[PDB]
Amino acid sequence: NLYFQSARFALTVVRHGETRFNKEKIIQGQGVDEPLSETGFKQAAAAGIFLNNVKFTHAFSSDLMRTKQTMHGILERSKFCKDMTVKYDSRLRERKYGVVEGKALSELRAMAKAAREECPVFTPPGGETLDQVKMRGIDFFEFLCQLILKEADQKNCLETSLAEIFPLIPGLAASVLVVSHGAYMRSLFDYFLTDLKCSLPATLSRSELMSVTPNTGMSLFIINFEEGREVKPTVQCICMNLQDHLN
Repeated sequence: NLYFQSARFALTVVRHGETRFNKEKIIQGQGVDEPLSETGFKQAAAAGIFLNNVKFTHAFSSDLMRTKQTMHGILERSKFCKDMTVKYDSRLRERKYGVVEGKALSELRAMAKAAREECPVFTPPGGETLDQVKMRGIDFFEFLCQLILKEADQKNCLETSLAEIFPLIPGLAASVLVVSHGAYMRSLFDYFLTDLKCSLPATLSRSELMSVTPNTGMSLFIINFEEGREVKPTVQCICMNLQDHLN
């Protein structure tokens, strides 16, 4: 195992913009790869303007259209990151809903009720469990942490640009932008809170974190590693589900 010096990096996580199915409350996991609606494109543009002076260092997106288009909407309006290479990662994809993909939410709830279970725990045929989704979050996050530590090893500005628009000892090694999906995000955020014991702002309830993700809702975390080998990070949640770009 590799020895690293102390390190800190920022992680901004943004849900994709609205699609036709989001508007109509139709389940959308890994079914139809539906693009943004015109409202979704507007939200992505607004988010891009909100973030235009942020100096991101890395960009990752789910390999679904709705997230790819949102990432595009954001980067095309960036002062510094227009030309940034986006990495597309299937680990960031939405929870699978199997045979209820493309059905009304009410059909999933009825199926749950019939199974003597409750949503979101209930998993339909062909769908993923909450723990399976979280495991994809853990996998991606560990991947990201190793990536950043190794890059820092192989080699104010980032923090100041974040502090401009977000409620904020080693200078930030990186500022990562991730565009993903509501259920996946909720499970990742649950990993950060329940498992990594992340700190929460005074304005953020535990209930917010576990249910609730608006289209283009933004969350910022600072990830902190002490020096050493195989170090468990600590996490500070700066904001969650920010929608200041939408009013």
